[PDB]
Amino acid sequence: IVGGYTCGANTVPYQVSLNSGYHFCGGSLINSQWVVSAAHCYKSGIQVRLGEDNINVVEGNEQFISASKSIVHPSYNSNTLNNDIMLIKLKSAASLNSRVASISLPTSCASAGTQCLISGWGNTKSSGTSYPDVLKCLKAPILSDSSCKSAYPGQITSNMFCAGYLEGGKDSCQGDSGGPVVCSGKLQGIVSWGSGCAQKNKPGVYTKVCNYVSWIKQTIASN
Ligand SMILES: Cc1cc(Br)c([O-])c(-c2nc3cc(C(N)=[NH2+])ccc3[nH]2)c1
Ligand SMILES: [Ca+2]
Repeated sequence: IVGGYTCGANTVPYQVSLNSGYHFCGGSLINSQWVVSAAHCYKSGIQVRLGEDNINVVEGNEQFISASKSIVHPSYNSNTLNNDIMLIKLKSAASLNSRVASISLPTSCASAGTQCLISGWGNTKSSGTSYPDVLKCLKAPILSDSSCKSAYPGQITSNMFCAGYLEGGKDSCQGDSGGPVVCSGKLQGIVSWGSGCAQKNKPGVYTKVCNYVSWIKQTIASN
C-alpha cells in the first residue's frame, strides 16, 4: 500500500496473509472455512495466516491453517485478468472472535464516490520494493466508469472497477493482490492490478465482487 497508514493490530479482522514460506498475497475471510483472494495469487502449498499484524513475528492472535483446495474462477483469463477471483477452502475452520472475523459479501454494487478501505502488506514504494512488517491501510474512493476507461482504454471489463487517486501517491501495490476493498462493511473489491503503483492517472483496478456473489454462494454450497 503506497501512501497509506498503519492500520493498528487486528483492526482489519477479515484480512488474511497467503504464505508459502513468505507473504505473497492477501485475501479476505468470508466465513470460518473460506477465504476469497485473486486467481492470479494461485499456487500450491498455501498456508492461510489469520489474526496477523506483524507478519515476521508471532505476537499472539495468529491462526495458521493450510488450504484444503483453491478454486480459481473457470473463466479466469491470465492475459486480461478478467474474472480475477479465487476461493480457498481451509483444512479446518478458523475460530472467529473480534480479532478474526468474516466480512459480508455485497447485495448491490457500490457507486463511484463510495469511500472504501483497502489494506495489505504489499509494497509501500512506487519506485522500488519496501515491504512492511505490519498491515497498512488506505481509504480510497471508487471512480466513475469513464475515468476508469479513459485511464486503461480497452482493458477494463464489466468485472472490474477502478478506485484510487488520479493525482498519484496513494494506491495498493504488489503484495496487496488478493486483498480486500471494503465499503460500508461489505467486500466490494479484490486488489487485482494497475500500471505501476501510485502513478498519476493510473488508478488501481479491482475485481467487482458484486458480480460474483451468486457464483461464490453456489461454489461454497457445492464444496
Ligand atoms: C511484478 C508484479 C507481480 C505481481 Br504477482 C503483481 O500482483 C504485481 C502487481 N502490480 C500491482 C499494481 C497495483 C496497483 N493498484 N497499481 C495493484 C496490484 C498489483 N500487483 C506486479
Ligand atoms: Ca505476527
